Amino acid sequence: LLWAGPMAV
Amino acid sequence: GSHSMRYFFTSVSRPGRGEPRFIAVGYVDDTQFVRFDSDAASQRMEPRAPWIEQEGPEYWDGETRKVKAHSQTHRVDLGTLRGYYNQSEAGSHTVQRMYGCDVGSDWRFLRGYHQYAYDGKDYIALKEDLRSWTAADMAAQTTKHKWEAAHVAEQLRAYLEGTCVEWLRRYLENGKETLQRTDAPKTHMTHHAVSDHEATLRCWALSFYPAEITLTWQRDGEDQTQDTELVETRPAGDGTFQKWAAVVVPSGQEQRYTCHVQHEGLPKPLTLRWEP
Amino acid sequence: MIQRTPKIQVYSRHPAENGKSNFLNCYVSGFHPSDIEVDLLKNGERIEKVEHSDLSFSKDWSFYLLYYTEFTPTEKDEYACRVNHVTLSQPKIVKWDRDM
Ligand code: NA
Repeated sequence: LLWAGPMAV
Repeated sequence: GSHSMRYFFTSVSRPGRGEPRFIAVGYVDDTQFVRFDSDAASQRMEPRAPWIEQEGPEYWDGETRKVKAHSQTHRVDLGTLRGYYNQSEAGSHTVQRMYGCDVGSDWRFLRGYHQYAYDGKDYIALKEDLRSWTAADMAAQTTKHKWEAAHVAEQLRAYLEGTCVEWLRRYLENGKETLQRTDAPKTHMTHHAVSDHEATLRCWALSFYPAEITLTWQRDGEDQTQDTELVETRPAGDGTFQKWAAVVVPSGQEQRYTCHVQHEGLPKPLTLRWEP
Repeated sequence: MIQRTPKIQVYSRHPAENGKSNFLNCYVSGFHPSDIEVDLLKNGERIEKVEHSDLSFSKDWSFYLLYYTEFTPTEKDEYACRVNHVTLSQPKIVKWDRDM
């Protein structure tokens, strides 16, 4: 299962 | 023994040619189980192993939802990074992300990680403690600060220490028939004369899983890199791996040379010898 | 901008026997950036029916790919992999040696 919280640089 | 789950993401910009390429793949140990390619037909996250196929529409709809979010994030990042470094529009640039978790032999949490790279080189990494960042350069300090301000490490850490290991266990139990196996390497040795004075010995490891193997040549018991040709471990394409190691020896001295093999699947390290 | 030249291996899945169906693999590893062109050749003409794994990478961020096609080895026939990357000043052709 993937992570739901990637945030932009 | 130890297990892991890892996701890798590549985003490549296409100057003058519209939207960037985006690719994502999931692995448990050395086995691929999911993928999303931006150029593929489905525009969905797709199964690649047989033991992930049995997850319902709720899983596929959610992984598709989330990988499209990852995609949008990297779409944004390529342009931001282009500005951070003031690079012209003419060149393709690459972003890569890797994250995942290791569990030990009791399947409990061993370590978690998250690295991010630009143009083939570290940009930002979560440190071992899962609580702070390491920034390669001045532009990446900007990122470090945005990600600090918004407390991203706390929410990533929770993922790696919780969600990541719960689902890895699930996958290990579901795919037990293929994921919790060690296949011992099949070894053999080949012999090829060069001249009347020298000969090549090659030591083969075939059909092994996982990919972690050690193949070293010894001479009269002593380490022996000098004269040793050593290929990188390679995939067979059936889910097992292959490798070889070679040495050039004086003719009639072949019995001085041993090939030692170390693998998860082997009770004792091996030792082979060209016997005539 | 880091650039890395592909390492290339041509080999079969199973030990090669004449007239008996097999897979011919071309494994391309350790390269950067990711644009790479890879062909499998039979007597120097390209094989259409080739497949490739999904792009991935190692700890050092360099990429890797397996290309592979179903085939029957014969006495006569010569198999090779042709690779093109921006690091190579011209296409590198690597021949299939049965013992390699
Ligand atoms: Na943070």
